[PDB]
Amino acid sequence: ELANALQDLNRVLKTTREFLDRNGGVLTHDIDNLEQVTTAILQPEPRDGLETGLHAYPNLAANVLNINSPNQGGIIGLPVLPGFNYLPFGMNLASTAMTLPKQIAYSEKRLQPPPGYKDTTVPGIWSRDTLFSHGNHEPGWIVAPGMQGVQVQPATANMLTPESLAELLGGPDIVPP
Amino acid sequence: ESLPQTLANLEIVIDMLKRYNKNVEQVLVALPQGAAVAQTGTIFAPEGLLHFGLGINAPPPCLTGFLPASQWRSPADTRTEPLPSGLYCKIPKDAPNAVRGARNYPCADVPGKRAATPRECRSDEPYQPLGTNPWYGDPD
Amino acid sequence: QHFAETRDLFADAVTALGRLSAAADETLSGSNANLHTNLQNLQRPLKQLGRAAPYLVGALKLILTVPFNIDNIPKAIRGDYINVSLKLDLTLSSVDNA
Amino acid sequence: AAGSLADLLSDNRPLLKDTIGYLDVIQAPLVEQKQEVSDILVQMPQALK
Amino acid sequence: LVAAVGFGNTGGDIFERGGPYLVRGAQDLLPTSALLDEYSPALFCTIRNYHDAAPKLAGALGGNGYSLLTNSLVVGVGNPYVYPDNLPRVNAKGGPEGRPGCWQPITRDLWPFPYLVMDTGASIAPYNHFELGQPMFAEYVWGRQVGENTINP
Amino acid sequence: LEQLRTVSDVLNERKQDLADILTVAGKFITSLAEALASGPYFKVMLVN
Repeated sequence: ELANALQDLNRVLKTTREFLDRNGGVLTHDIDNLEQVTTAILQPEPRDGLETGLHAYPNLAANVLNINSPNQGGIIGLPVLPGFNYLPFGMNLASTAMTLPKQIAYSEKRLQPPPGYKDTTVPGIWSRDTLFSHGNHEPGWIVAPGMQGVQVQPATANMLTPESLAELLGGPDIVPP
Repeated sequence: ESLPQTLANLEIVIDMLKRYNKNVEQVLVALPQGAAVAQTGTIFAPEGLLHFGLGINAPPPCLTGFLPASQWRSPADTRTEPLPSGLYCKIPKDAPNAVRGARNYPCADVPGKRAATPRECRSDEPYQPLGTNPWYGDPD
Repeated sequence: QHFAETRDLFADAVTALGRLSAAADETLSGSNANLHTNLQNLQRPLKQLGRAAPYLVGALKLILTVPFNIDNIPKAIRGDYINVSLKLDLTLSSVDNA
Repeated sequence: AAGSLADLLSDNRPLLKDTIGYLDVIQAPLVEQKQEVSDILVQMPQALK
Repeated sequence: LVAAVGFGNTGGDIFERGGPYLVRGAQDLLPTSALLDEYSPALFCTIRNYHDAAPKLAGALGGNGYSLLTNSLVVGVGNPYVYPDNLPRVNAKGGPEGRPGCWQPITRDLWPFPYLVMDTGASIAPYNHFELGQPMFAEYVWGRQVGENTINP
Repeated sequence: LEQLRTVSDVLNERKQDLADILTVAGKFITSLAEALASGPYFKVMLVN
C-alpha cells in the first residue's frame, strides 16, 4: 500500500509539475477567451436575439423549402400591388404542377401513404386518390401515426372519418385498413 | 473568476439549446435539402431561377403591424437606416392570408401556445391584434 | 516536538484539502456518466466536422443566409429595395415546364 | 475525490484522446484561414442590417 | 503544508462556485448531444455542398456588380395556406430516404431535387397536375369567395 | 491548446461582432420570414 502510494505520488507530482509548466499559460488564456466571448454573446440583447433566432428560424427554413418548385426549379413569387390598401377583388386562375409523383421523397417512412391514398398539403394527412377526389370530395381519409395537435377546419373534418378526427386530437393512433 | 463564468455561460447556452431541441432538429433536417435546392436552382451559372406567379391579389398583403405608408423611403435613397423592431403581420389569427406568419409560431417553452417572439410567449398578457387588414386604408 | 509546534498548520492543511476534495468529489461523481454519454455521442459529429473542416470557412459564406451570399450583399441590396434583372423567359421549353 | 477522479479518468480517457484528435483535425483549417474567419465576422453584421 | 492550505482554499472556492454549473450543464447536454449525433451523416455533405454552391450563388450577385441576375418565367401558384390545418409545426425529423443525409450533388443529369416531405404543417406534394385555383374568385369587402378552401388540391 | 488559443483569440477579438450578429439577426428574422407565410411562395413588390 504505502510503497506504491509514495512512488505513484512522486511520479504524479513530477507529471503534474511538467504538465502545468507546459500547458497552464495557454489553458488559462483559452479559458479567459472563452469566458469573454460567451459573456459577450449572453448579454440581454444577444440573449433575446439568440432566443428569437431559435424560435423563428425553423419556420423560415420550412417556408423557404415550400417555395421551391422541383419541376420548374428556383423559387416562386407573386407581384402584390399595395398602395386604398389594395384592390377589393382577387383571382387565382390555376395552380400548375409544382411536383410529380416520381419526385416525392419522405423525410420519415411513417409519412408515406399506403396504396390507395395520396399526400395532401398537410403532411401526414392522406386522402383517397380517385377521379372525383379533388377538393375534399372523397370521404374516408386517414392520418399518419403521431400527428396529434393539428386542429382542422369543419370542411376537412367531415371527410377525415371519426377515428382519424379523434387521433388528430386524442391519444391513440389509428390502424390503417 | 473566469472558469466559473465560463461554466455558467455554457450551462445557459446548453439550457437554451435543450428547451429548443425540436427547432434545432428541424433546422438540421432542412439544411441539406436547402443545399440540394440551391444546387438544383443554380444550373445556369450567372442566372438564378426565379419564377413569377400569375393571379392578382390571391392573398392580399397585410400592412398591419408593419411600417406605415407615409414612412416608406423613396427608391433613390441608397442610404441605410436602422432596422425597426417588432414588425410583423398583426391580423387576428384568421383568414388564409399570412396563416404561417410569426403570430402562429409554436412556443417551445410554453406548450399549446403560438406567439411571434419568446418574450411574447412568456408573457401572460393576451395577444390582441393591432387590427384587421382592410382594403380601404387605415390598417393601423 | 516539531509536530506539536505545527499541529494547527497540519490541521489547516488537511481541512483545506478536504474542502477542495468535497466539492471536487461531488462534481466528478455528478458528472461521471453524463460526460461519458456526451463524449460518446459527440464522437460522430466531431469526426464529421473534422472531415468537413477544410470547407467550413468557405461554407460559412452561405450556410447561414443561404439564398443570399454575404460577399456581394452591400452592392446588390441598396438599402430598402433589392436590385434584380428581369429576364422574362417565354421560350417554348420554359412554357412547357411552367 | 481521489476515487472519483480515478473513475472519471479510467472511463473517459479513450474518448478524451479521440476528442483531442478530432479537435486537432477541426482546428487546423481554422488556424490556417483565421484571417478569413475574422473578415467574415466583421463583414456579416452590415450585410444582416 | 502551507502550499496545501492555499491550494485547497483556492480550489475549493473554485469548485464550490463552478461545480453545480458543470454538473447541470452535462445533465442538460444529453438531449442535444443525442440530437447532434443523430444528424452526423448530414454534416460533411451539407458543408461540402454549401461550399461548392457559395461561388455559384456569389457570381449571380457580383457578375453585374449592381444587381442580381434572375431567369423569370410565369407560372401558376398553389392554393393559399388554410387557417387551422396549415398552421406551423416544429415536428420535422429524418432526412432523404428516411434517414439523415444529403442527396448526391445535383448535376444536370439529375436536375430536379426530390421534394422532401416532413412534419411542417404545409406541403406542396399534391401539386402533380393542372387544376383551377380553389378560391378562384375572392372579394375583400364582404369576404365572399367562390370555391371551397381545401388541403386536397 | 495552442491552435485553440489562436482561434479563441481571433474569436474574442470578434466577440462584439458575434453579439452584433445575434442582436441584429434576431430583430428582423420574424419580419423577413413573414413574406413566405401567406402562401406557397413569397410576396414581392416590384417598384418598376
